[PDB]
Amino acid sequence: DVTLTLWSLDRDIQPAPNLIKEFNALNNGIKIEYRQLQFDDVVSESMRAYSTGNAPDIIAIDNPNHAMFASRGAFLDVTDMIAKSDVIKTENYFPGPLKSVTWDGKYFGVPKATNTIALYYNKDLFKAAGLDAAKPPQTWDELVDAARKLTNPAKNVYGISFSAKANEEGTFQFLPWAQMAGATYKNINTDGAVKALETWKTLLDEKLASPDTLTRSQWDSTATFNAGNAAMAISGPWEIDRMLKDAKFDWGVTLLPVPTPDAPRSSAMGDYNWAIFSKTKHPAEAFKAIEFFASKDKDMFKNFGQLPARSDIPVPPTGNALKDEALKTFVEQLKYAQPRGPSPEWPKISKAIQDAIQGALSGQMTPKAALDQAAEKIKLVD
Repeated sequence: DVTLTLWSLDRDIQPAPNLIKEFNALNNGIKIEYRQLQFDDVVSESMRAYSTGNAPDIIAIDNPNHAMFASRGAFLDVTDMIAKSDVIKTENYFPGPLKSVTWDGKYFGVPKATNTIALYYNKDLFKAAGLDAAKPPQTWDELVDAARKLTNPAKNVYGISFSAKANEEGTFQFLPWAQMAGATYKNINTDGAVKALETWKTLLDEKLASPDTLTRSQWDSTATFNAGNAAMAISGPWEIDRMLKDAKFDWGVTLLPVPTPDAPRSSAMGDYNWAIFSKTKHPAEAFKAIEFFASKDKDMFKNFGQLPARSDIPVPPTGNALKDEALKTFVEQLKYAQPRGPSPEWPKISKAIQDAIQGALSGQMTPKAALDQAAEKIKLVD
């Protein structure tokens, strides 16, 4: 057999290792060996590996990181293999995910999935507080007010859970708030972005969210929602299948609340892209594996609760009411998602934002000073 290696952060029950097992069972002359990475290590491990001459054949890379690798020659130009493919067609893909694999008018990968974040809420805790579980918060003021009402330390409940972690997750979580208030990563110190960061400060200062928000992943924050220890959660569709299994309460999911009544909805475009490293000894076999993965996209939501990056295969209902309501909401929020970059310098942009978030939330800098500093750094690097 030709043996390929594939690196991804996907957990044992998430798509990649399971797709690999299905592929390997074909006995088609190709086998794939999987290595699970941690979110925080995907970029560092894989660029080091490429630089030292032992990158894997295939990686699932976070979409904002794609341009760094593509621009540095780390990824194989798959333009001609895509053109020849019947399985993979560029017209199948949403424009944002497709653009994220492009560099210099060439394709350097194939989107794996797409996502964004939305607001989960525990309807039983809403009801118990005297709130209307059919009318979740629509505005930031409503969200914060609900979070206050739902914060009940005597019952071990925070009003809300989210992530402000000093990694790409914190940036991914903050950008929607800044963007809804009229900012972008290119202009992250507008008065609206300051208001967004002041609002985060309110959530932490008033103990509406755990202090661990500063250091905890989206996944680990949402585990507290699933356990009934946070009444609301801001997270992605990757939570759905686990939430269905673990959350022992009625819940819903709605669009991210907006800063003023009828202000624009906005969020960041999430999820990963398949890529082949440029010095693979097996470009055809690696591309065949990616074709196989793409061929299974139609079953991604029902099997894993993740969303394809594709307009050709609108996701059908599963038949589970909670899951299908989640689908409707994430499909709607996705319409407002904006790409991070493309930028080969995305990590430096993101680090600037992460540091602003931490500086403001710890009280070391005012939100204004924190974001002014970030904007100055970004102006240089971007």
